[PDB]
Amino acid sequence: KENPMRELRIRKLCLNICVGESGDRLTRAAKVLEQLTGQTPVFSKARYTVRSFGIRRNEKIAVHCTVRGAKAEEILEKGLKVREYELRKNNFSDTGNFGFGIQEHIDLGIKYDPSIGIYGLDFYVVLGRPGFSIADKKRRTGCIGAKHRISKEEAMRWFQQKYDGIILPG
RNA sequence: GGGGAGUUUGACUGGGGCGGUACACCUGUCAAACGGUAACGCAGGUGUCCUAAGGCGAGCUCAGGGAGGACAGAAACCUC
Ligand SMILES: [Mg+2]
Ligand SMILES: [Mg+2]
Repeated sequence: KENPMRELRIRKLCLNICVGESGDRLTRAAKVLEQLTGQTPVFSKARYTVRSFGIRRNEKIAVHCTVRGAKAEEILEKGLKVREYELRKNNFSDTGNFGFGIQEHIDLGIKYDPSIGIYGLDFYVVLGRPGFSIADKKRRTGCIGAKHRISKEEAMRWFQQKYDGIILPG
C-alpha cells in the first residue's frame, strides 16, 4: 500500500545567472531571464571583495529568480529536453534536491537577439513533500521528522520514473 | 632695545639627572569568595566617533561546516 499524499512533488525551481560584473551585460542577462521566467528577477550583490575575479563589495553581479507550480514544471521540462533527460549520479544532493546547468539559453525556446548576446544559466529544483511548510511557517515551526524527508535514492527513483530519464554513472 | 631692571625656570622618583607618567580617566588581575586595599606591579585602552552607529515599529538570523549547480577553481552567485 501507500499514503496517497506522502508522494513527491517539486516545490520550487530556481534559475540563476552569475555574470561577475555589473552593467549592460547584467541588465541584458536580467532581460533574458525575465523573458524566460515570465516575471521580474532580482539582483544579488557581491558578499565580499576579491580582485582575482575583479569584483568588489556590494555590486550586483548575478540575477536570479524562483518559480513554483505550472511554470516550474514547464521550465524544467524545457531544461530536461535540452539535456535530453540525462543526469549523473553526482548531480543529486544528499537532501533530495538536484539541478544542472545550460551553457546557452536560446536552445530551450528563446529567440536569438544579437543585442542581448548569449548567456548560460543554472537550473536547480528542490523536491518537496506535502507538509514541508512546517519547517518554515511562522506560528508553530518544527522539523519534518525522519521518515518524511527525501533522500538521494528517492529523488533518483522519482526522476527516473516520472520523467523516464536515465542516470548515467559518473 | 639683555645696554639695564625685576622675576621665574612644576611634581613624582629605590639619591639626583636622563628615561618614563604610575599626574585626569577606563577594563582584567593583583586582592587573601561583601566592599575597600600598595609599588616606576602585570596585560591593555582614552582626549575620539555617530542625522545615525540616536528613538520607536515590523520582518529576518549570525560564525562556521556538509552536500549539490555552465564557464566557476581553494575562494564570485543560487539551493537544501
Ligand atoms: Mg637680566
Ligand atoms: Mg575577603
